[PDB]
Amino acid sequence: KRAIYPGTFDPITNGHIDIVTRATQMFDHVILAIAASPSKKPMFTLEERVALAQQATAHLGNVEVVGFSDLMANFARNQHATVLIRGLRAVADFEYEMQLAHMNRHLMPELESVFLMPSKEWSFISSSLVKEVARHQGDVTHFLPENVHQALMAKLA
Amino acid sequence: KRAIYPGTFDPITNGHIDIVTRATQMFDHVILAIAASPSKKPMFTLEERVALAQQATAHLGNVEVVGFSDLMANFARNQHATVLIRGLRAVADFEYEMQLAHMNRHLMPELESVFLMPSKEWSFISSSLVKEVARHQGDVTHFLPENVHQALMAKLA
Amino acid sequence: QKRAIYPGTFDPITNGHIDIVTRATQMFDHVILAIAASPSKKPMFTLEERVALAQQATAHLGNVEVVGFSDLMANFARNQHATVLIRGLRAVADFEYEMQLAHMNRHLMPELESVFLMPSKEWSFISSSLVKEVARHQGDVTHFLPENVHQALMAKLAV
Amino acid sequence: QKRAIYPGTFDPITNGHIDIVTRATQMFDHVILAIAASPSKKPMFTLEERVALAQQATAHLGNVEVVGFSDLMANFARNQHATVLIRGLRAVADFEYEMQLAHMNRHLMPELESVFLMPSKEWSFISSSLVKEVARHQGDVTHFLPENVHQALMAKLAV
Amino acid sequence: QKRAIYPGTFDPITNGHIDIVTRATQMFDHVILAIAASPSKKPMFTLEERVALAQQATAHLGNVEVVGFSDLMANFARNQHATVLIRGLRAVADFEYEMQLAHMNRHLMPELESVFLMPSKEWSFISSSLVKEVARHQGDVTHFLPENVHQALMAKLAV
Amino acid sequence: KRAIYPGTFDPITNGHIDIVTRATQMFDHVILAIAASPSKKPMFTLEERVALAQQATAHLGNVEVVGFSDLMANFARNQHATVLIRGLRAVADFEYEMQLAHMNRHLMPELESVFLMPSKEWSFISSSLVKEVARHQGDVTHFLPENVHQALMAKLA
Ligand SMILES: COc1ccccc1[C@H](N)CNc1cc(C)nc2nc(N[C@H](CC#N)c3cccc(Cl)c3)nn12
Ligand SMILES: COc1ccccc1[C@H](N)CNc1cc(C)nc2nc(N[C@H](CC#N)c3cccc(Cl)c3)nn12
Ligand SMILES: COc1ccccc1[C@H](N)CNc1cc(C)nc2nc(N[C@H](CC#N)c3cccc(Cl)c3)nn12
Ligand SMILES: COc1ccccc1[C@H](N)CNc1cc(C)nc2nc(N[C@H](CC#N)c3cccc(Cl)c3)nn12
Ligand SMILES: COc1ccccc1[C@H](N)CNc1cc(C)nc2nc(N[C@H](CC#N)c3cccc(Cl)c3)nn12
Ligand SMILES: COc1ccccc1[C@H](N)CNc1cc(C)nc2nc(N[C@H](CC#N)c3cccc(Cl)c3)nn12
Repeated sequence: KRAIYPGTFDPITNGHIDIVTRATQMFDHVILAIAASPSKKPMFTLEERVALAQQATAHLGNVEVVGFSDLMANFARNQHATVLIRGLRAVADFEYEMQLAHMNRHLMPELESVFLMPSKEWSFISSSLVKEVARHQGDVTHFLPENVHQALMAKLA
Repeated sequence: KRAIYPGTFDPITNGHIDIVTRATQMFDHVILAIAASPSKKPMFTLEERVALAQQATAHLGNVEVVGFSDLMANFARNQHATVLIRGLRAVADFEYEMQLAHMNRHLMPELESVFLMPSKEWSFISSSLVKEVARHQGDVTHFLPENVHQALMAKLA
Repeated sequence: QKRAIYPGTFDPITNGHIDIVTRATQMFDHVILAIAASPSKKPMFTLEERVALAQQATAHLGNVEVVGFSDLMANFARNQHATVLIRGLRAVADFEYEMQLAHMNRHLMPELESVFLMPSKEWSFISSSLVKEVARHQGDVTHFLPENVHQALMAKLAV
Repeated sequence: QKRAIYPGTFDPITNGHIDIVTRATQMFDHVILAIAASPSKKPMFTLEERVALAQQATAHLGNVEVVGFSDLMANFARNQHATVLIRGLRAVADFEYEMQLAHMNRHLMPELESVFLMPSKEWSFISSSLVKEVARHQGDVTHFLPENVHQALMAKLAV
Repeated sequence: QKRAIYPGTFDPITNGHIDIVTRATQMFDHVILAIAASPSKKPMFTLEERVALAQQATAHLGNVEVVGFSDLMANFARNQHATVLIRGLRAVADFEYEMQLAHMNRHLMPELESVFLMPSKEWSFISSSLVKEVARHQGDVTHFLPENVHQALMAKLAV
Repeated sequence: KRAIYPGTFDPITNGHIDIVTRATQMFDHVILAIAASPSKKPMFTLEERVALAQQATAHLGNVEVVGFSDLMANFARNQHATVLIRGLRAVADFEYEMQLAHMNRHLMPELESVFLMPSKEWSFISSSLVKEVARHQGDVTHFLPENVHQALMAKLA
């Protein structure tokens, strides 16, 4: 059983690590798929986000980190994944995820959308909040893998 | 009885067609009003959106398609419309629509805001989602009138 | 020509309901304020009391008729030759319930249109249930009710 | 190898539940459709009826077993050697309740994963409660139920 | 000088309530933890038990007094010379109910301010109702309760 | 007891006045803190927003208006404020405020986040809605202090 976990991951946080870790305990192979996501004008390049997520997930033996610009339902099919994973935190995410799941079902009905809820520890954070706290000299070491915190400090310096 | 259904309609989808069709069964005359909406930086010009909505609603004999840049409550008064129609899909739309309706009531208390819910078929789509799926080579023929799908493919080509 | 029903429990009818039915009278030639005879939740006021209160409170509106009903609200609309069913929307909890109700009514009677109206900001944070509970705890609810309803609620709570 | 439980009241099982359990069968080797013996709210159908209806309605799915349970759903998953607990998500009210349920199940059994599936748009606005109430008010609910459930609900309401 | 009331059913008081009342003690000179004598929903614990549990659980906080009340919470605040009414906010369902409650309390007592506090993430997914139901189904709830409450809940469920 | 009420206040509305007025009745000293907030690309400069909020709150003897670009939890500590006030209107605000409060608690656990609900009169407005209504020649005199309405008309002229 193969699952894909697609997202912008700009940068990957402990909330994303929590989700991908739970996914590795349920599936034989997990593809952590990083979208180029130019409409979000990311802080980190796609190559930087892939290297960061690779170093942050290296302790999980069945995780493969890749980048993509394709329609996520096509990319799942190309990874031979029958499950597409998304984390669920808040009501805003839930409404967006319902639209995304129904569209993905229309495009690839054999691809199952599965939702996981992160630890309470990460239920009130996002990459966007973390970046803004760090932009204002707020400490975010608790929310990010060590290598990601280093890269975020380096990018803002 | 005259109603106006104002929106960006960038582009008009089957969800909007569903709403305007239900409106034609309740009112003698429906004005489908397309806002120039420059703050949304639309994909299609106002002239293109009016021509698209005109061709998509031509089978409804009591629909008139017009463009506007005015305050929507003034534009309703100018069309001699006593009803302003808006579609309701999700919680996010509902909160926004509550603010819009209360402001419109403050500006024109004799203008009644009326809400319609689209078919379940269109309850998980928006113009923005459709455009992004199409931008990533995803098929959206099911969500749009034929002429609109043609124009969207032509614009992205 | 255009006929609409406005169904509910109205236990009792509040100024929020009056606001909704008044706006409906400006849009439709005839409005039937439809009172649920037997909701699953036992009402404080009997059907006869709820109908009498709603009639007195809407007597100034010439195109409203108050009628009791025990059937499917979609069947009641059809029997009343009403092609529009009106519901008021106040909050997110109302919205989710109204979405289920509207999609079900559409499956039952696809020719019946559900329309939603929003009440004044004045009545957007009240319900019949909140008003009854405040009055039971001896709180001032005069502002939220028609005069006759305020009289009936005081009399009911006194005994 | 991978085992999942899908717990609920299923009073009665609807096409929304069938949709969820069918999708779960495509992801897991074995799925236990787990029926709550004694919910706090008295069910319309007894446990024996709910189990018989769910069995007949899932008989075409080879890797589903229908089982009644009265314990903590997290304890039931562990006793069934299931490391995944499935729940369907339809609306915002479901989401808030499911968040409380999932965080509690994680405190009780941290090795048990809660997974969420979304049903077809066709079943996203129904519930067993809405379907029962529509049928009690003599409304057509055939579209929302497996054939055997539609037969059982008609028979129950007739008497 | 500044006095606040923190009203609720507290059936029983949880670590979520302790979190809220502790934060209130840091902001106000005197905090009255106000326990509802007769809620519409019958409590598991009697008023005497809920007051005794809340007193023992807040005994380390020097500026808290636990008091039972049966009146309008806005009237209770005024009689206690409290110009602030505290409520905890966890989720969207709490938010909608609290909005209705705050606007009503403002109509009843405009000089009374409603303030909202958010509990720790640790207690953001629990309620007294969830905790009681988990304990009734023999689940471990020790982490969510003060020691004395955990003792009282075990004793109540044993008989 | 000292409280801070931080925000963009672009411009300050009657909803914000309502909140700061309620805060003055609970605390000995209230600091109304205006964030430079460049990510929101404000309509008014920080200096203009401070002068507007100063004139609009001059009748409240225990209000001090200041500007800031710092992390709001640090700025609260620097004002010797132990309470950070935020207004709550809708579900969208509530979810955002929950994330903000939990992050502020992580950064400054001794700083208490307190929420106030505005009058029903202001529960359906925002600075953004008011500006857009005014941009479309809609009258917004009811929603703003007199001096703010003058400055908004002057800026759009
Ligand atoms: C409910 O979703 C909405 C609602 C309103 C507007 C836009 C959206 C979506 N963000 C639109 N994008 C969709 C929709 C669907 C169904 N399939 C999609 N495939 C992609 N692929 C891109 C690849 C790149 N670069 C992408 C971008 C960001 C994140 C991801 Cl995980 C993937 N985007 N995409
Ligand atoms: C709840 O609404 C919010 C909340 C926060 C920020 C902004 C808004 C609104 N989008 C602000 N715009 C408002 C508010 C009101 C009351 N009347 C308005 N009349 C118009 N007319 C323009 C005409 C053009 N071009 C327009 C633009 C897009 C769509 C439409 Cl239908 C109309 N805009 N407009
Ligand atoms: C979204 O609604 C839910 C969700 C979950 C459970 C139950 C419900 C509904 N209250 C179930 N009842 C429905 C659904 C539908 C589609 N049509 C209905 N027609 C009636 N008619 C009765 C007549 C009487 N006495 C009634 C009862 C109370 C209020 C009214 Cl306005 C009308 N009830 N009814
Ligand atoms: C978020 O949930 C809330 C929120 C507020 C109050 C009550 C609840 C829950 N309904 C309380 N019950 C919980 C919570 C947890 C964590 N584990 C549970 N295991 C069970 N097992 C029973 C077995 C029986 N008969 C049951 C009852 C009804 C439905 C099901 Cl699927 C299972 N109940 N139960
Ligand atoms: C938004 O609230 C709703 C919405 C719908 C229905 C009912 C309610 C409320 N529970 C109705 N009750 C209200 C409203 C108001 C404004 N003031 C009130 N004062 C009280 N006092 C009693 C005293 C006793 N025993 C009480 C009961 C339970 C909990 C508490 Cl904290 C206090 N109740 N009460
Ligand atoms: C839930 O919050 C989210 C969620 C997603 C993305 C972004 C955010 C926040 N807007 C991120 N900003 C945060 C978070 C935190 C915890 N502390 C912060 N301190 C500041 N200071 C700036 C100073 C300036 N100029 C500011 C900007 C606008 C308004 C204010 Cl009141 C303050 N910003 N800031």
